[PDB]
Amino acid sequence: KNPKSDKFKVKRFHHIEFWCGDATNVARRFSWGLGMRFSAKSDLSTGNMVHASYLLTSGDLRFLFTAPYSPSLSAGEIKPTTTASIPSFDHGSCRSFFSSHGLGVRAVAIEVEDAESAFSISVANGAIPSSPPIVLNEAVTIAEVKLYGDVVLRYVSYKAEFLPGFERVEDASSFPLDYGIRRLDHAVGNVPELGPALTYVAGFTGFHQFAEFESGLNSAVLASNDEMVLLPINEPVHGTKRKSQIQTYLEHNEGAGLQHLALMSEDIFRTLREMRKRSSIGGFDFMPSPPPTYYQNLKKRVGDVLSDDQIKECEELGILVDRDDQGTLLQIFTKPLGDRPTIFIEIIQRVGCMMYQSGGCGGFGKGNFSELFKSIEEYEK
Amino acid sequence: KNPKSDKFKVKRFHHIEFWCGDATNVARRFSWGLGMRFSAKSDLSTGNMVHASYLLTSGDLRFLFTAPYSPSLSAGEIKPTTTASIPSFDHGSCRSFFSSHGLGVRAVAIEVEDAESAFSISVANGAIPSSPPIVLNEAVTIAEVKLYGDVVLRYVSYKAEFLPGFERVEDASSFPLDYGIRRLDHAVGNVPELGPALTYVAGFTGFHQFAEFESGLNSAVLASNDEMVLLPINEPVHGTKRKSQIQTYLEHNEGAGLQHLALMSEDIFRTLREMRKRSSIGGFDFMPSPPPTYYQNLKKRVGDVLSDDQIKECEELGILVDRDDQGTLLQIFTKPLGDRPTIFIEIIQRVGCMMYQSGGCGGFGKGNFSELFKSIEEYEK
Ligand SMILES: Cc1c(C(=O)C2=C(O)CCCC2=O)ccc2c1c(=O)n(CC(=O)NCCOc1ccc3ccc4cccc5ccc1c3c45)c(=O)n2C
Ligand SMILES: Cc1c(C(=O)C2=C(O)CCCC2=O)ccc2c1c(=O)n(CC(=O)NCCOc1ccc3ccc4cccc5ccc1c3c45)c(=O)n2C
Ligand SMILES: [Co+2]
Ligand SMILES: [Co+2]
Repeated sequence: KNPKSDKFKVKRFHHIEFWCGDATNVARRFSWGLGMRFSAKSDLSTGNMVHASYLLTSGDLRFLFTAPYSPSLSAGEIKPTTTASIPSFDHGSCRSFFSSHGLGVRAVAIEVEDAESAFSISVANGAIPSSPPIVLNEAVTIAEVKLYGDVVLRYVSYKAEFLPGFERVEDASSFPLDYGIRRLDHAVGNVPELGPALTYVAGFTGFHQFAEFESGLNSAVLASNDEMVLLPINEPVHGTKRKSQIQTYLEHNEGAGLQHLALMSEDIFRTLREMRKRSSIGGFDFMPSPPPTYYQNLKKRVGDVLSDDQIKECEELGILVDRDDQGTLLQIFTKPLGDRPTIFIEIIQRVGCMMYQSGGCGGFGKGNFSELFKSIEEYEK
Repeated sequence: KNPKSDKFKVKRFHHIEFWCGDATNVARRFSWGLGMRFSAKSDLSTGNMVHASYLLTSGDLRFLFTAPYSPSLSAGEIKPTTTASIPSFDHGSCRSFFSSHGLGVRAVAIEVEDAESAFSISVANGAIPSSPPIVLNEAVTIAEVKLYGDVVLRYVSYKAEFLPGFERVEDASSFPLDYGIRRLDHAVGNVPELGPALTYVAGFTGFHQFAEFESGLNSAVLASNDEMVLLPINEPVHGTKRKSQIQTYLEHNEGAGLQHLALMSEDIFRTLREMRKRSSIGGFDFMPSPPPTYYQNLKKRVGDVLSDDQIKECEELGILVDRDDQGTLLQIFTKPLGDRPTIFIEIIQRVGCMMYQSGGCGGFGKGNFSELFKSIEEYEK
């Protein structure tokens, strides 16, 4: 059931912004590890005396990395005279965020029809305002409300090229890396209490609960009208034999925040071949692979969707498989992206639900918690 | 002239420590960009609840990257019960350093015969103490005094494997990258006033002024007895037509600090081939290459040291060449390592002064300021 109750017109995920200590080093690491091209910049070389911001792209996926300069460079500016390209940026907020949480996502940005109306409707329906609508070069409007923790939901709307004041990157510095990643599928938050978090976000967005089918968590998914903006939220389950990874997250993150980004690949086999080649030479590491019993058990579960060879290809790459009533999910998880056991990445590809493919086809892999446990037991033997 | 006036026995450069916001991302970027292997770690997985520290090595070059965890993880510890492997580490100091200066060098570490005596003699001779001698696992002693700005000179001495509490890295995560870099040749600081900085450091070390032969700077080099520890220091020259890069550094760094690290390569041609291949795929960028007139002028200057082909190889890679009365220097400079126009790297190789090669053979390339200017004028034509 989908009541299509969005209180304003939402289009697609637009970008994800990381708040960093040094944007250059994080952006270069991510570019190589994920196969994303340097696409745009806003920094001292573009006249921005406030923050350094570098944009990476792969298909429609946009990752923005931002760090503050010394406040002394902009000490004579006021908001009316700012050289910042992102007017919501604040030195103190950024330093406080990073000192509290370490490297992580500050903004989950969605494109909307009218960012001013989305902001107004959101706040009228309980959203805590974070940054008011600001019109950039009479061309783009940006506004921000609190999502959870210190993560904001950023609304962006365009009259008619990322943001004004950003410059396209010199193609000598823009190597055309591409490992197959194409868009953000979903963005997942960890909170201490799922109920109040769901009520708050669904309250100001009108997003509905997305249909699904002790492992340490309870979760639910909020979805826009066409179910292409997907925002799962997790809470810990306390008292388990194995400590909840959600609780570990909350401890090391100093509270609620974004847990993982799920990145859709148009060819998850190529993406994982390319990412795994680079794990130990600057890229990203992956979770330990499931035992071979897991891949023998795949024949009975998805043998009508994947051939034996395609199943063997999943086994070589450590890919997990889950199934809905409508489709099939291929997924895999990285180790944490930075020092703290907090944020990580998921690579996914979805099979089925052709109408275009409907959002969320095959679910989110919750069936893989039980399958992994069974598989671990069976391999013990 | 070398009076050999060291007030304590100094051996060689031991390591360089960067203070980071996220050590993982900086270390992975540097590993790929410079061809350094992940060699050791001290972090949550080794029981360190205080800081994440990752060691990269290439030959005898040791780069350490350290970032603080949430203080909450160690809030019950005191110094007698600390799980930090580097007892001088302090959360507040590290966050303050990084917020003030951005990514940069906190510690220039030299190995000495006895770190406790070096500390005591240094402080008796004017050094400002930063961290007192602490004996680690009855095996290593570490002590720190102020060098310039918020950079410390760290003394390390060994009774008889980096530091106790560090663990060797799993060789699955330890890819054997190597682009030819072999050791730290020199480490250069920028200060507002050269005179007082020289008097202070030479005062507590006994290091002597190393012999040499308007560009925006005055410089001098302090050297240990065998001239293998080399510490140049720069001050700006004000009022020049082109603003001093030293003054720009001081402004963007919020004061004095480490300007560049010069890394000796055993094969600078291979090192630059490998580094330039990776510049736009996560590595380091290099300064703009000098015009071809510079390389035509090399025949008259070093045609007795480099063949035409070896000169052409310098031209393909953008390598600079300078000459002393004793030897020849091949050098090249990276663009800044992070967001701010502050710290950068120099790659060097020295030719001549065979006895082993004496320290500082061929100088530091000061002749290349004038040669570059002449070369730029000639290419204008
Ligand atoms: C995240 C996820 C999903 C998922 O998408 C999802 C949604 O979209 C919405 C619905 C709810 C939900 O779940 C589905 C299936 C998953 C997983 C998943 O995450 N996982 C495994 C894991 O645990 N991944 C994170 C691992 O965390 C850590 C990794 C590495 C470390 C290394 C050293 C460490 C040292 C000290 C403490 C540490 C704590 C946590 C550490 C860690 C520590 C899995 O198996 N399935 C099968
Ligand atoms: C450093 C050095 C040595 C050297 O070893 C040395 C010693 O060992 C001890 C004795 C004193 C000394 O000198 C020798 C020769 C050098 C150089 C050297 O450094 N150079 C060129 C340059 O300038 N390298 C740093 C470039 O800084 C910047 C690079 C890139 C940017 C990009 C964007 C920017 C935007 C805005 C502001 C910026 C400010 C500064 C920016 C910058 C800015 C050179 O040519 N020779 C020839
Ligand atoms: Co997911
Ligand atoms: Co130098």
